Amino acid sequence: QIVDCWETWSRCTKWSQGGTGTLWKSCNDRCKELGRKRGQCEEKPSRCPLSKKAWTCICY
Repeated sequence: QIVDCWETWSRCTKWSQGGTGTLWKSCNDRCKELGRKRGQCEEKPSRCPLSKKAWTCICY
């Protein structure tokens, strides 16, 4: 949830952070940080430093 931006569904679910840093932990843990069950890559540029892509795992 905190800092995640990709283009392909498989990308935001496995990685996180533009350029791939060290705090990805997949969409699973990246959503566990907010106490959510799962996450789906939605087109939300509100959290995407790369607006050309605008794909990020939305925690549900």
